[PDB]
Amino acid sequence: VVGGEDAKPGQFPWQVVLNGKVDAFCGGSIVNEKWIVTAAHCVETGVKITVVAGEHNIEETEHTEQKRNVIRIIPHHNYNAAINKYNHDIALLELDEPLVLNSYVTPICIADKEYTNIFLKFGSGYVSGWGRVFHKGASALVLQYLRVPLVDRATCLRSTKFTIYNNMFCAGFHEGGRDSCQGDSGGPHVTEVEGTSFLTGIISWGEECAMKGKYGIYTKVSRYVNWIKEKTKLT
Amino acid sequence: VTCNIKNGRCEQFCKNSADNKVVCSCTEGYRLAENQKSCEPAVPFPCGRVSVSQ
Ligand SMILES: Cc1ccc2c(c1)c(-c1nnn[nH]1)c1n2C[C@@](NC(=O)c2ccc(-n3cnnc3)cc2Cl)(c2ccccc2)CC1
Ligand code: NA
Repeated sequence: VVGGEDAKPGQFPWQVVLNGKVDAFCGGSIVNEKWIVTAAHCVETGVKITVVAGEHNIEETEHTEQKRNVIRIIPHHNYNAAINKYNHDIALLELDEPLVLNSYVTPICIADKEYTNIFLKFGSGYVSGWGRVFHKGASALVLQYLRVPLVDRATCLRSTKFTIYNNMFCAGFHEGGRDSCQGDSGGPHVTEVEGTSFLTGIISWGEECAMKGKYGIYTKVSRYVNWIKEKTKLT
Repeated sequence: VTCNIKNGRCEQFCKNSADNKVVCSCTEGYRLAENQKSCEPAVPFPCGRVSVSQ
């Protein structure tokens, strides 16, 4: 996240970090004690991924971290990296052992398709992650967050030479200086509704992070809610 | 009183019901409160809530 601020411990308790050959290569959100939702491009070539919930400072041991291994990866059935790495860019991770829910490890709420879409229409969401803090710069140590406004479709299409489909949205600032960046992909875009946060997007991709005239691209979660609820149901 | 106006005063979800009334509801882990609008936690760590002191 470029132009964000340090989160306080427990401020985004649904946030997870994905670690592999490099740390904090992507983010994720807690659906429930056994399931994480992330971007499919983060987990396509299934290397040994470690999920860390309750994380704050990725370089310090702070006692709230819960590390888990991934036993199953479910990309969306329409995901096909040979066609486009970034279309239908959503996946579910099944954890080896359930997380222990507490004030630092709490799921994100997921509304039905209709309300997920209404919440996105509020026009302002929070994104968070350990991604780069400048374009081509270092990864964050402390979790970063930023409030991002929804950007209209036409503006979004004019901003990039790549195609943006209706299951994706743009968010950011016309002036630059504030945006998601590499390493944040897979993390949450959430909308606060009277003090309760709902998952409204998945951080997907971007080009020159925070450059004026560029915007972060996100997966619209409303399109995938029924699939998430069915696949992650514990009963 | 409809779900189109201020979400029927429902804190989370709203459904239009008989005789120009609405029925509010909440996500998993919350209970609809006695005031018929608010959502109260019904589990120790309900989703989407910040419980650590900020
Ligand atoms: C949120 C966010 C934000 C920014 C992110 C990313 C994520 C990622 C990224 N995420 N995961 N893997 N790479 C990158 N970046 C910046 C980076 N982006 C790309 O190379 C890139 C280019 C094209 C496309 N694309 C093509 N068709 N649809 C999408 C996607 C990316 Cl990620 C780049 C672009 C120009 C110059 C330097 C670098 C490199 C990779
Ligand atoms: Na830590």
